[PDB]
Amino acid sequence: SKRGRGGSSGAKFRISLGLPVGAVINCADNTGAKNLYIISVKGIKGRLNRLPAAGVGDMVMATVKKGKPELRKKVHPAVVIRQRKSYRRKDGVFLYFEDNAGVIVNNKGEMKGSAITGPVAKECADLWPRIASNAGSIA
Amino acid sequence: SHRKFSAPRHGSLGFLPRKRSSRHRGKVKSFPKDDPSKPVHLTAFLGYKAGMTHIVREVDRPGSKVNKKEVVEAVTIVETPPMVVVGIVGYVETPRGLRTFKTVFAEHISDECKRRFYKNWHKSKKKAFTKYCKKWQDDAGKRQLDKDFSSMKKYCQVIRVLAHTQMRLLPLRQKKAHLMEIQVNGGTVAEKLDWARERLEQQVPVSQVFGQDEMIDVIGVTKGKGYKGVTSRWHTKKLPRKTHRGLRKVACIGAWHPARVAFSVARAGQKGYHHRTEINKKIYKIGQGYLIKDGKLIKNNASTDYDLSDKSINPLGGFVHYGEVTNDFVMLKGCVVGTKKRVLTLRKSLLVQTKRRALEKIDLKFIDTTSKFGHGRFQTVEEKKAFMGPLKKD
RNA sequence: ACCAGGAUGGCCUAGUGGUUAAGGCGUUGGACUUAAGAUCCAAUGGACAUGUGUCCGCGUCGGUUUUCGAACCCCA
RNA sequence: AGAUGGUGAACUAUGCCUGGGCAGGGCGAAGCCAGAGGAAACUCUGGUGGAGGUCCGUAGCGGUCCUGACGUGCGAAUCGGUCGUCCGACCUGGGUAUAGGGGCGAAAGACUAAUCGAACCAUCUAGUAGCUGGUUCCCUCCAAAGUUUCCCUCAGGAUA
RNA sequence: CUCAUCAGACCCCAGAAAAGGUGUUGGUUGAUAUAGACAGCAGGAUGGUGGCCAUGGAAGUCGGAAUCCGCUAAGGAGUG
RNA sequence: CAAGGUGAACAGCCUCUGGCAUGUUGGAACAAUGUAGGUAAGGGAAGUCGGCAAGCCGGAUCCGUAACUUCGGGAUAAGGAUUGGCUCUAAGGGCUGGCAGCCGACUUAGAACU
RNA sequence: AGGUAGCCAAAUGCCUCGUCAUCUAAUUAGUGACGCGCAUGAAUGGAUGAACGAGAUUCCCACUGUCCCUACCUACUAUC
RNA sequence: GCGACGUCGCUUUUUGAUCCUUCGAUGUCGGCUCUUCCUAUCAUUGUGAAGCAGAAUUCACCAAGCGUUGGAUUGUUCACCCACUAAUAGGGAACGUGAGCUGGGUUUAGACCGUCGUGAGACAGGUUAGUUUUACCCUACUGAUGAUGUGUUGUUGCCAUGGUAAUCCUGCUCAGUACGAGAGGAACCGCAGGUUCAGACAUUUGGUGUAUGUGCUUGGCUGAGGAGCCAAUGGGGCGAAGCUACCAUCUGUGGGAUUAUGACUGAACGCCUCUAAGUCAGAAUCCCGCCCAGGCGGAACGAUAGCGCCGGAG
RNA sequence: CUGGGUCGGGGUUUCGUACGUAGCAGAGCAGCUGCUGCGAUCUAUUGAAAGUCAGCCCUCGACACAAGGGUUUGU
Ligand SMILES: [Mg+2]
Ligand SMILES: [Mg+2]
Ligand SMILES: [Mg+2]
Ligand SMILES: [Mg+2]
Ligand SMILES: [Mg+2]
Ligand SMILES: [Mg+2]
Ligand SMILES: [Mg+2]
Ligand SMILES: [Mg+2]
Ligand SMILES: [Mg+2]
Ligand SMILES: [Mg+2]
Ligand SMILES: [Mg+2]
Ligand SMILES: [Mg+2]
Ligand SMILES: [Mg+2]
Ligand SMILES: [Mg+2]
Ligand SMILES: [Mg+2]
Ligand SMILES: [Mg+2]
Ligand SMILES: [Mg+2]
Ligand SMILES: [Mg+2]
Ligand SMILES: [Mg+2]
Ligand SMILES: [Mg+2]
Ligand SMILES: [Mg+2]
Ligand SMILES: [Mg+2]
Ligand SMILES: [Mg+2]
Ligand SMILES: [Mg+2]
Ligand SMILES: [Mg+2]
Ligand SMILES: [Mg+2]
Ligand SMILES: [Mg+2]
Ligand SMILES: [Mg+2]
Ligand SMILES: [Mg+2]
Ligand SMILES: [Mg+2]
Ligand SMILES: [Mg+2]
Ligand SMILES: [Mg+2]
Ligand SMILES: [Mg+2]
Ligand SMILES: [Mg+2]
Ligand SMILES: [Mg+2]
Ligand SMILES: [Mg+2]
Ligand SMILES: [Mg+2]
Ligand SMILES: [Mg+2]
Ligand SMILES: [Mg+2]
Ligand SMILES: [Mg+2]
Ligand SMILES: [Mg+2]
Ligand SMILES: [Mg+2]
Ligand SMILES: [Mg+2]
Ligand SMILES: [Mg+2]
Ligand SMILES: [Mg+2]
Ligand SMILES: [Mg+2]
Ligand SMILES: [Mg+2]
Ligand SMILES: [Mg+2]
Ligand SMILES: [Mg+2]
Repeated sequence: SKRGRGGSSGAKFRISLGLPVGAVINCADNTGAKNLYIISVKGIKGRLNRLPAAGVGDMVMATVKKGKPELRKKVHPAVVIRQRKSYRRKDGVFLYFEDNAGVIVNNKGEMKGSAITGPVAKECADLWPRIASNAGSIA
Repeated sequence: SHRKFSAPRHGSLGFLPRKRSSRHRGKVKSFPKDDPSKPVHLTAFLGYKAGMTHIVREVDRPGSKVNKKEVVEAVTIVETPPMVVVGIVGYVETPRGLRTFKTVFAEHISDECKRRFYKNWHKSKKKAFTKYCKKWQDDAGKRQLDKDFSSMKKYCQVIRVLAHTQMRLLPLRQKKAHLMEIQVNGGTVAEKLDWARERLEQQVPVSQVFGQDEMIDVIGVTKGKGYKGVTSRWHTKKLPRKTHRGLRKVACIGAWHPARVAFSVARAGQKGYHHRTEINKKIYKIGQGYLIKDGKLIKNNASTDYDLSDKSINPLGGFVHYGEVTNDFVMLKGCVVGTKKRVLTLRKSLLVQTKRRALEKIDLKFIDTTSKFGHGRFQTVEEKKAFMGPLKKD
């Protein structure tokens, strides 16, 4: 999934995946991009006919369908920070957002933008500490 | 020609005779291996699936991100009244297998266990063991029984004990008891036989057989779901919407040459009512029954050290489709097989447990006792009446 | 692949029955003009794609090579 | 397949004669009225008006897609939804006209009584077939050829 | 004669080659042998010479041309 | 030949007149697989040859309407707002003897409350 | 007569998934060009072009069980 | 690690060659689905060898246990590209699989263009529209009654046989350590999770919903109120139970003989030698366990109605 | 002297405050000399009403029922 040099001791629990390939999510940062079109998700080996799918915190490959013209017609890594599919935390508590949202990152994990609009899930925030630094509200 | 994209097969072939279970009570297919150095104990027990609830507990798992954090875990309640021991059966080893050598039944057998020996208790004159019971009141009869025990200690290698459930303490409509062989593990055959001879006609609680935070095995029969197709039975892909003669099928059931149908292809048939042995179910609680002390009815089964309430394990309106749990019960982690009111076999583990999830110590904080017959939102009726106040019903 | 052809001055084409190497353009030399084109007077050149056979004698006829172009390669 | 003589336009194709029928809405052609403007020519505005092989759409007429239902059917072509058109090269009854190498065709070799790249009926006719299929009791005795030559000969004959 | 952790087992005939084996069995040819061998265990490895020629220097000890003597049981102007 | 309601309507839905007995059988259960309908979290064509099928849209009032054009259209282009129930108000007529009296049909607009 | 005006990898171009641009993350598709056009071309009509089309394609917005990934309900069957 | 000039083979996942079977018919391309098999092994387990320092990559052995994906274009097989990944290996099963589907392409009849033909027409040249029938028989398969025998019946059982299952990856730690001039850069043991798969389950979340439960509402109808009904479930909001989703949750496991390989003692062959006699370690393999079924296969026990034991001839 | 079944009662739960009655609450309108009416809606009764096992739980309330019938089986 992440496969990153900067990692916490404890690994992530399985959450519900609500963002398959083809999902257009909000781009919740000031890069100028308004849309992230998911073309695949990191870490998935998959199965026959199964779409790769993403939850919060999982890194995806995404194009920009609407935004500045120097951001489009190319692929960027991105990390989903919000999702409409309700996922169960280990406290048994179910959380969802009203919007699916992500932010454009690089291979190491640094966002291209420098501020995040909207909340960021805890599952994304602890897994990506450079995202949680620019998050305003968390989970 | 080969299939292009590889795809794993649907379903296990290791549960292949996907037929309706020839037993209703789950059979221990293999008991734990006996160690003569261990104290003499029972290895299995027989309970009844009451229902499910969920718990809150803090987790001590260093290295996890849920260390010192409280989880809600699904748990299943198994109402386990004490078993009454009525028989002793011995088994000799043989190059053809394990032969039943001798069976000795107790002097007094209850009517619940007697009902197992009949297909129709009502039209019977209820005569089982009415000539066998004369052995225990005859001096030559005891002089044959003790030589049968001498023959078992001399020749038997395995000793099992016949015990039956106490149906009168259960809210089930059934009053015919379940008999079961339970293999007595422990020391020598002589002392293992003396143990069962003393516990003959006596009752065994679930406390003596099982303990808190131990992984056991749950043996049972799956919920019956009747004749089902391949899409629900073996979970194959549905055919597209344009399919002529039906889309909930399997499109190819074999090539031309093996010129038969293989046993490995998914076919429609019985789904559910399958005998299963799930392993490593953690006992999250062994709760005691409904006690009558000082005239008070003590029923604070679900009152934890973090609750200080007086509530029982029974939720509001009781368990859906079961009844009440007024006997001692086993709270197991997660889901066990079967319907509500289904008999479940609890077996001691066949494995050695050196893992942290197996040796984890469990302290329950909260037991959910909201009604499952809807979206019940109160743990106790005193809480419900305190929140609402007086109604019109006074 | 099969059939039918075609290879000649520097380029483009003639050329038999068997004896004659042809024409246009080009090249070259001299005139005209101040000079150059145009015009006038002239000159040279051909591996006749190769070897073989027929014949006195072949570019020419007849079989085999080596490069090329044209048509066909259909029913399942 | 071929020929001779007949029977069919109760289905359908087309002409003619005589009858019958086609809710409710949309757009709004020309003509017309008034107001305003202009030197005139005329031009803006607001109504009216009710045209059109005009649009949505009912009956009717048709039959696009689901390649849906059915597919030993309800039915030797039907059923459901969705659809094309629905004042005009419209739909339809009855009468009438054209007949088989002929008719009729807004033309698909379509239609011409479940039959059409030549209908149906009877006869010539037991048409011919080097080509498939079949060819009926027993015993006894003898016992092959697939080669030569010729042939519009090569799945057949004649000849040895 | 042959052991196969791929044995083999009868014309047609129903499955195998080049190449290879200190598997094992035979045979052929030539030496190196009781004028005492072959392993194995030790001991000597000599002076002319630390060689002209090259190469800074190479002295048997990078290279090419020199490859003789004697005391000898022996030692190549030296296999590493 | 062709009643009432709703409604633009001979639409559809319900009802009166008149008609009938569910379309060549009844009973019991509610398995698969069908045929005909529905709903589906998150995603929104990634399915598939192909948005096939299904779904979105829909009536009316008030706005608003592009390129193009044969100047007729395109055009219900596209895109918006409103819509219930109740209680009012205003305006739109006729007959008799710039006025009075007597009546009466449906609309349309505005407003308040809910 | 040697194909003019035009048009083009067209429903007409083998080579061919032609080359460039544009559309996409990625396009043997689409559009716009280019023209050497196997084998375009002028009433065997060429080029255009509003309106119209149950005609053939491409992209976008919206919408959805088409799919991820299936599940449940109802009617008539099947069943007895 | 290769390997010219030459030479020996294998295989039938290529095209040919041939015409033996089928022309009183064996449904002709692809894709979807689903099962199984092969190994010429891409990955993962165990290994040996490198011009293997580490990392990465090659070559080879036992090895087919388990995997080998999501898409744009094309009807495509093939191809090519984007992206993920441990890897995105190759194949067979009448070039598996049409009474399984689909019908995009071939390959009927309609029609257009180019080329060819005087013409009718032709084109492994393009283009568009074009009916996919039947199982209730036998077997096989999946489930479901039972059948012979133990006298009859019932309880508890055993297991002969048959099936069989788990998989792989990431993060923390080791460790910026070993290794390396540096650049770079591991691994064993542990710990937490995840993928694919399997078996369940519904406490919770989500879905369904004709408890036709309870409100709301349109049109109509019962004179009105109340109560209802009809509109092939009138529509809609919420909805108990029950079913149900990696769309919620739970569980997934031990040995033995060994392969490749590395070795020990040790001759052959007075040395040496992992082998000849003998012996050891040895793995996603194999076999068993676990798990699923339970034999025209046994066992123990219960109770046995005119029947069971004990002491005449036929 | 016990059992299940049916009804009733509780519990749970589902929706969301039933009919009737009252109100100087109600945009307003009408008729009378403050009253009487119409009036969608609102407020209180009233977390009311209604449903709730048919496959939810508990009653010890009421009622009847339950000691039956057929067919075979012998070592
Ligand atoms: Mg797929
Ligand atoms: Mg494969
Ligand atoms: Mg179909
Ligand atoms: Mg519940
Ligand atoms: Mg003739
Ligand atoms: Mg007529
Ligand atoms: Mg019209
Ligand atoms: Mg119209
Ligand atoms: Mg059809
Ligand atoms: Mg059918
Ligand atoms: Mg019928
Ligand atoms: Mg006509
Ligand atoms: Mg024709
Ligand atoms: Mg013949
Ligand atoms: Mg013949
Ligand atoms: Mg009916
Ligand atoms: Mg009837
Ligand atoms: Mg959805
Ligand atoms: Mg939604
Ligand atoms: Mg697609
Ligand atoms: Mg696809
Ligand atoms: Mg459609
Ligand atoms: Mg338009
Ligand atoms: Mg030209
Ligand atoms: Mg496309
Ligand atoms: Mg173009
Ligand atoms: Mg032409
Ligand atoms: Mg032409
Ligand atoms: Mg045949
Ligand atoms: Mg056939
Ligand atoms: Mg067949
Ligand atoms: Mg191999
Ligand atoms: Mg095939
Ligand atoms: Mg078949
Ligand atoms: Mg078929
Ligand atoms: Mg087609
Ligand atoms: Mg055709
Ligand atoms: Mg049947
Ligand atoms: Mg076995
Ligand atoms: Mg160092
Ligand atoms: Mg639920
Ligand atoms: Mg729900
Ligand atoms: Mg539910
Ligand atoms: Mg709902
Ligand atoms: Mg009412
Ligand atoms: Mg009706
Ligand atoms: Mg071992
Ligand atoms: Mg060895
Ligand atoms: Mg060993």
